[PDB]
Amino acid sequence: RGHKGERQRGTRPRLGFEGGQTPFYIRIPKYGFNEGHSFRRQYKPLSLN
Amino acid sequence: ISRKWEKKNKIVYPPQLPGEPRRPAEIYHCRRQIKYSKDKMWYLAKLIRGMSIDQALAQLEFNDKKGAKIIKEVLLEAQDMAVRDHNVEFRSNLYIAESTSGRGQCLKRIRYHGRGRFGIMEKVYCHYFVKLVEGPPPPPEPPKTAVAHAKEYIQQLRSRTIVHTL
Amino acid sequence: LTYFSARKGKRKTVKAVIDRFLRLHCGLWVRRKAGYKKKLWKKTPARKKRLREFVFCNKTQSKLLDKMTTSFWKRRNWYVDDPYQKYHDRTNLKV
Amino acid sequence: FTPPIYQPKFKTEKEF
Amino acid sequence: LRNRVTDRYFRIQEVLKHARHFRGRKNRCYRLAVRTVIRAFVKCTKARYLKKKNMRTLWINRITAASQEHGLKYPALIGNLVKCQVELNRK
Amino acid sequence: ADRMSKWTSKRGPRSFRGRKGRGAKGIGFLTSGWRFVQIKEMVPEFVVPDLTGFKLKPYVSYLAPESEETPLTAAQLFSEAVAPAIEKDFKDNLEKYGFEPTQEGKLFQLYPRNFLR
Amino acid sequence: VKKGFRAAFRFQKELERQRLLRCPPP
Amino acid sequence: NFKRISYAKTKTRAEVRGGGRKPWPQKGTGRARHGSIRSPLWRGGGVAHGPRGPTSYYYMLPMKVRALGLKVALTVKLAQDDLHIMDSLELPTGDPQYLTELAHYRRWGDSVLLVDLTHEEMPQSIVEATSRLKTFNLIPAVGLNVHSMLKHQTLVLTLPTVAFLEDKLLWQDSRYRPLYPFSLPYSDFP
Amino acid sequence: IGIRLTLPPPKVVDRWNEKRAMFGVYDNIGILGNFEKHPKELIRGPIWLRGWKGNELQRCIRKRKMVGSRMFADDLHNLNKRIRYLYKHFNRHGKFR
Amino acid sequence: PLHKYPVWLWKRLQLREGICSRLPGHYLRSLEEERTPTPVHYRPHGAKFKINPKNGQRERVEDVPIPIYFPPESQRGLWGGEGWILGQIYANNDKLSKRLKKVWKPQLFEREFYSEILDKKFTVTVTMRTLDLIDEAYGLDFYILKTPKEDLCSKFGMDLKRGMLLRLARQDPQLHPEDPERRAAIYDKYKEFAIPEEEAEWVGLTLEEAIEKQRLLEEKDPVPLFKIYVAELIQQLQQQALS
Amino acid sequence: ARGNEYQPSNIKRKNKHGWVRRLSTPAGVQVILRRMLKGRKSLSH
RNA sequence: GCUAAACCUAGCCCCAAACCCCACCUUACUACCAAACCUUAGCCAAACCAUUUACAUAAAGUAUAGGCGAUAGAAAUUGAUGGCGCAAUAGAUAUAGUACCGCAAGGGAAAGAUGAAAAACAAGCAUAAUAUAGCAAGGACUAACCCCUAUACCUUCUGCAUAAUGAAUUAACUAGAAAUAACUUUGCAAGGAGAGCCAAAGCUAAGACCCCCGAAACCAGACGAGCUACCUAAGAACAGCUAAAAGAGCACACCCGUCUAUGUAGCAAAAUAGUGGGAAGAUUUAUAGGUAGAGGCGACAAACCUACCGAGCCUGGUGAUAGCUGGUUGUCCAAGAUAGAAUCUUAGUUCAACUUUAAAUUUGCCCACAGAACCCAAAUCCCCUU
RNA sequence: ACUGAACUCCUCACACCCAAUUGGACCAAUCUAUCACCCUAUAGAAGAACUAAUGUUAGUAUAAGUAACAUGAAAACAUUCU
RNA sequence: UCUCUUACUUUUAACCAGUGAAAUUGACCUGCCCGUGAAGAGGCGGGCAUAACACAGCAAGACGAGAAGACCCUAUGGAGCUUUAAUUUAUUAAUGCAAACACCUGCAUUAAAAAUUUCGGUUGGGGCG
Ligand SMILES: Nc1nc2c(ncn2[C@@H]2O[C@H](COP(=O)(O)OP(=O)(O)OP(=O)(O)O)[C@@H](O)[C@H]2O)c(=O)[nH]1
Ligand SMILES: [Mg+2]
Ligand SMILES: [Mg+2]
Ligand SMILES: [Mg+2]
Ligand SMILES: [Mg+2]
Ligand SMILES: [Mg+2]
Ligand SMILES: [Mg+2]
Ligand SMILES: [Mg+2]
Ligand SMILES: [Mg+2]
Ligand SMILES: [Mg+2]
Ligand SMILES: [Mg+2]
Ligand SMILES: [Mg+2]
Ligand SMILES: [Mg+2]
Ligand SMILES: [Mg+2]
Ligand SMILES: [Mg+2]
Ligand SMILES: [Mg+2]
Ligand SMILES: [Mg+2]
Ligand SMILES: [Mg+2]
Ligand SMILES: [Mg+2]
Ligand SMILES: [Mg+2]
Ligand SMILES: [Mg+2]
Ligand SMILES: [Mg+2]
Ligand SMILES: [Mg+2]
Ligand SMILES: [Mg+2]
Ligand SMILES: [Mg+2]
Ligand SMILES: [Mg+2]
Ligand SMILES: [Mg+2]
Ligand SMILES: [Mg+2]
Ligand SMILES: [Mg+2]
Ligand SMILES: [Mg+2]
Ligand SMILES: [Mg+2]
Ligand SMILES: [Mg+2]
Ligand SMILES: [Mg+2]
Ligand SMILES: [Mg+2]
Ligand SMILES: [Mg+2]
Repeated sequence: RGHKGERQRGTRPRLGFEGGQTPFYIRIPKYGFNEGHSFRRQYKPLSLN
Repeated sequence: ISRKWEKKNKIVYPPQLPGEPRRPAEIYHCRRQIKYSKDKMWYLAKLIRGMSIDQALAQLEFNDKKGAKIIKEVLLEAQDMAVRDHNVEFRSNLYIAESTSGRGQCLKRIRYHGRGRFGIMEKVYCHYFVKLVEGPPPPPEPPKTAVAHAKEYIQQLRSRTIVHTL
Repeated sequence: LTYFSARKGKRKTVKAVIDRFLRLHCGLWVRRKAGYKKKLWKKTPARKKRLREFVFCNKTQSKLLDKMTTSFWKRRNWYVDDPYQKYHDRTNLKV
Repeated sequence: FTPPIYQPKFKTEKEF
Repeated sequence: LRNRVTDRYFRIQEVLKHARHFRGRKNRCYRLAVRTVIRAFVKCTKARYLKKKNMRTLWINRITAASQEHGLKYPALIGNLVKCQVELNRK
Repeated sequence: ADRMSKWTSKRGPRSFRGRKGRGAKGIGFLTSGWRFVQIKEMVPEFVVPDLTGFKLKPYVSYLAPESEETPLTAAQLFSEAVAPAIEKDFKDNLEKYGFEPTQEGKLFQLYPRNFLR
Repeated sequence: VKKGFRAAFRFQKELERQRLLRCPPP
Repeated sequence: NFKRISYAKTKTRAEVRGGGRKPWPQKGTGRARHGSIRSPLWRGGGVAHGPRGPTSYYYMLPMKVRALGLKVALTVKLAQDDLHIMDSLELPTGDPQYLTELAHYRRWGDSVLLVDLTHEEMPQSIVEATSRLKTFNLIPAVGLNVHSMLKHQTLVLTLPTVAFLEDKLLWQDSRYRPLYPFSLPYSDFP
Repeated sequence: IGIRLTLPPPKVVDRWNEKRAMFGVYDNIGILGNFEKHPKELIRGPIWLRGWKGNELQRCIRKRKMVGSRMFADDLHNLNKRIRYLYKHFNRHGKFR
Repeated sequence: PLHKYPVWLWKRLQLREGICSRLPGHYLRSLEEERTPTPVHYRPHGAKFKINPKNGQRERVEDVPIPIYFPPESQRGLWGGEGWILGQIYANNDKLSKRLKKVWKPQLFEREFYSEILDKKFTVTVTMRTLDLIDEAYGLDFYILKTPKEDLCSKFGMDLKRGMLLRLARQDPQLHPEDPERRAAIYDKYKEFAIPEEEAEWVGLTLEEAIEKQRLLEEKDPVPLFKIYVAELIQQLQQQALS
Repeated sequence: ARGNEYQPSNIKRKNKHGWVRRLSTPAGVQVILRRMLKGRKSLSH
């Protein structure tokens, strides 16, 4: 478990935390990549092969 | 707890052949749970180790320690049982081969101290053991004389070998 | 994140990741460049063009996003006219 | 100040 | 107490048997015996170098004694034997 | 500080000790000046019978035959006390046979019981 | 008491060995 | 293992009775710091990492894997000459001594697992004989399993049981993906 | 002295008592019975973990969900506390993230 | 261990056991049945489905009632299902601000109401909602007889309901004595609410009150065994005489 | 100087920790209920 | 050979099934006199904190909510015969909610072992004190010591015999719980799976992976004014002398506690001896009652509120939290040590760098010429051969 | 010249000397399946291993037979005396 | 009190007899000088010394034993207090507008009273950053 510190104490920060620096997964702007994904229609492909 | 000392009187040896030295008698006696520190009892035990029964009784009769009276009673009981049951011909022909003091079962009490604190008093009890062997007391180990002691030195010199070689 | 939800005992998804990143089924994560909508009046055309692009993520960043999102977001989606359908798979990749 | 602590009494009022 | 150790007696004895000849509580108390037993074994291991070192020193001293009894000095004796191709060692 | 020992009249201060009793049933009341007025009717009167000529004894000879216990029941008592009269009068208003509509008016009311033992 | 048989058997063997060493048979 | 449900459980420091107050202040007492008389370090305290509640060990191997295991067991018995095929389990008498003597004479193992097609049609003679025997166990065809086949030295099968097992085990080979549980109706599955 | 001075009473195990002899029978009830019964239906035990497995937190959640209403007062309080503590442990403590 | 039944079914089990079992069926059914009260402090959703503007999808919507606290004073009056709202607010109506405990209380008025069926004038602490409901029902008697228990939400209101229903069921001449025409007119006007007296007796009774009523109904000083044995012996003797 | 804070008096004892006072308020009734649930021999002082 | 050692069953744990005479609310256990219902909060997480933060299967961790962040999170729809438990420091706290502790709430133990019949080897010591010199042993030796070699252990450290921490010692108990994606091993295979889910060799199953003790604290509900602060009712005490009607003087009882000495685990968790202030008053004091903790009371000393009050005590949330301290238990082998950046951040953490493991294929290092700036040295980089 | 290492050679044998971390081969004891039947084997499991937490409980040491404690005198044990 | 301390009595004390704790304690076969060293050594290097043990004193050392001392610093630890620190007015007191025909309720505004929470970092001892 290492020597002292949060990692040995078992209390290191949450995943995605960067020690107080604005995390990577939050400094990227929000974009509608997955907007309405649950409402987009999906069709299984059926190749002629 | 252990009570082997009492059993030690119940060992029966096989009959001795006529051409065999007479086996000296041996009597194991003890008193259990004496209200006396085993450390204090040990001094009396050591005092009477190796002495004749009569000499030990005389020494204990004029000793101021409380354990002296208890040891005298134990020795008198040992003498009585030795004569009655262990076929010891003469009362005085007995010497204390072994005499030791053993720790007994003790009780814990509280001693109140000054500031609401306390200590654990121990109501100390001790056992006392004696073996009486028939026959005159063994002679005291004579101090080694210069002759024998230089003999030992010369033997040590002769025992030397050429170490760490063929 | 929540490694075990209190109601289902399942692993939860950091919806902040879903709101920001697109996962190609191959394993690549796509993102917009930070500041692509900020103070464009003081940015050169080359800088604006660089910012307006869709950019892949590092190996470690992709691993972080995969940990932060659950398996539902890592499935095959046969959407009707997905602009990223071609990009969902890798071709001629050697190691 | 810290108050003194008393142990349980049975430990000391045990008897044969 | 699903699983309890039952061999601790023998685990202790394995160490205490090596400490039975020590002094003081080191031969009875395991907490103390184990430390000394480890030190005893480490010394035993490191002493194989010193045994060889002292044997050569002892041999050199004895050879010097004899060569002085014959009026020679150990360096002269050893060097001249080597030059004579007498490959006798110090032991 | 003694919570376990029973609470008696020997424990509290003078007022407590005076007030609490030992279960002895009261005999009267207290008037002005703490003068106790004893009511004669409140004193239980021991109705001791004349034992002269009585043949029974505290013990019974072991020679007596053994019998089967048959605890008395309301039905058995009715059969043994009322049934004969009822039959004799029917073959030929229940107060005639013994029944009383209400215990009120009786010195020894059966319920609520108003007599000792 | 500790459930098990192997430690007890080993201890019995050690006791037997010590008893034999203390009072070897004729 | 899959049936196993260990009922072992221990009380954690939270579930142990009492242990709410701090045994003594942090400082000044001269004793080790403590927060409750029921922490794992204390005598009578909770168990830090002990068995927790009734735990299940349930897991399912693929039905193809389980059928393959049954097949492998049958092949092993046949190859090792512990598999005996019978026309029927009918016995001349329901006396267990007869069955034991027959097995001993035919050099069957100390343990025999007899299998019949269905529970209802099993002959009364063999039923009576095997009801009083410990090492001779009679089971229906549906009850055949690797564990019992291995535990019993010899395996006795009737011809109908052989046909039934062949059909059932081979059906696993050459079957589609399950569109839905096979308990549900299928075009060709009884 | 943590060693017993006498051999423990001999432990005789009957390997051919009915339970051991018939152990495992009908484990193939499904594949050998037209799949009418799933083998997990042969499992006898607590209702909330019949044919289901999970870590302690999942087990506690399932117990509360399925028999929480029928639990005793203090047992249910202990289960709620255990669920809270297990949530905290599994979601905030550990070597990895 | 585990209780055989869920703890929340213990009340129903206790209803099915004991004097509650002996309670009349209609009253037990009235207790068991529970209907959601009419919305008062919240606007119900128009339909069961809605097109949420965020994603333009048809989503189900449910009407979750606001918990209402009814202080004991309400049981002595007629509040039209209105009560205290014990909730919380965000200072300045922005969630990023502080959260404060807020109690909304109805405006209570003292008003006098005349009951035609009871021919009595009652002074009652009342709410404007109750007045509006009375106006809609076209009178206090109509309001009482129409409003169900849940919507009425008042022990005094339910007692008034029981009184009116008993009056109707008995056709009591005590309603405007020496005026049979007027009494008949009133009874005809409120005819539609008439129910059997055996049922009207138990309208609006709490569980404890119903238990007390049943206990008083079924309490009988035990018949002396003298009478029973006399009857049995007379019957047996009659049988013997016949045979 | 300290330690003897207890100056016994049965009147105060009963008026402060008696059965009547414990039943006087709902809280004390719950005190007695807790003692009964725990099985205390002495429910009230 | 003493102390002692052991033992097997008292019981308990998890499931299943099944729904369980008299006295006594007054001072309880005393024979008998004219009035309930009303949002939990807080810790904690967000690395602070202020909005916020969990209390059958599948859909699905999806739609949604959210300082849109920590996290929270549906619904439509689907249909659903016991112990690889403990066995007296364990298992219930339990032999018992007893003893004992506290005014009260409340806290809360320990331990027993023969027989068919009782009408039969730890430590510590002693046997046996001790011989120059030395981490107490090792090499040895004929020989215990003598001779030569040897700076206890753990933890924390750049570095500890260190005169840095812990440890008297024996026995017992006492501390790594798990998803994601990987890897290995099977099964089947463009399909896998016992509905749902995944699939551009996948899929199913298994194996393997994440500790213990400790705060001051916060909130909720109880219990406390038999101590003490103040007050209420109705009581009591104040010798003697002087002065006369005194918040007067000297000085007993009484109250207090100026100074000194003793005591400092004490006689005492605040005392003793002497000395001293008041001692008819705003005095001292017995009895009962009252004020209760985001409160009381206070001639304000932040005094007192049951010996530890800048905010009581008990229980509960609670196994609070702790980037801090300490601890983290079988054998053996192998690889294995520091470029930096950001951070309410420098006692920490994320990334990078270094390191480990497994796999793929192909150049890696060393390095000959040639080559790398004008302004205004050592060397380095690149680099075929080798 | 000689002395001088765990450097090197020599006879034999070789995985057998780095903190954190990481890989691997084994394994004490317990229970379960099946063996075994003077103590075991192949597997499955887990409250699975203590020279250390001013660790908890119990025992006994050290300080230490130390600090500390106590009974006015004689006597006929009637009594008297200080 | 002291120059300047002395004499005696009691207690304590020491010995004999009974009873019998506490902090403390890694193991100890527990020396001095110089040097060395995590920087002031009984334990390491070079010298010196050195039979074995009790008993009574002493307090120079064992950086002596007692409270994870006193003092200082740190913690995205607390808590008490003050405020023109931030956020509020849930609560009371006022008014105003509604509702009803002064009281009650709802909504506003102003105060009093409080409540929650915080008090960044690197540098600077004789400053005024
Ligand atoms: N799993 C489990 N089975 C139990 C438990 N108690 C009893 N049984 C089972 O109950 C069954 C019947 O017990 P018996 O004593 O033979 O009969 P019984 O007295 O009629 O049984 P019950 O009606 O259960 O009281 C047996 O199979 C027992 O093993 C229990 O606590 N758990
Ligand atoms: Mg550490
Ligand atoms: Mg005291
Ligand atoms: Mg608790
Ligand atoms: Mg326990
Ligand atoms: Mg007083
Ligand atoms: Mg926080
Ligand atoms: Mg126990
Ligand atoms: Mg010993
Ligand atoms: Mg040290
Ligand atoms: Mg330190
Ligand atoms: Mg120490
Ligand atoms: Mg008072
Ligand atoms: Mg006077
Ligand atoms: Mg005066
Ligand atoms: Mg005052
Ligand atoms: Mg001041
Ligand atoms: Mg001050
Ligand atoms: Mg206090
Ligand atoms: Mg913690
Ligand atoms: Mg290496
Ligand atoms: Mg910042
Ligand atoms: Mg050499
Ligand atoms: Mg080498
Ligand atoms: Mg363990
Ligand atoms: Mg140990
Ligand atoms: Mg320890
Ligand atoms: Mg001693
Ligand atoms: Mg001394
Ligand atoms: Mg003394
Ligand atoms: Mg003495
Ligand atoms: Mg020095
Ligand atoms: Mg001395
Ligand atoms: Mg030292
Ligand atoms: Mg400190």
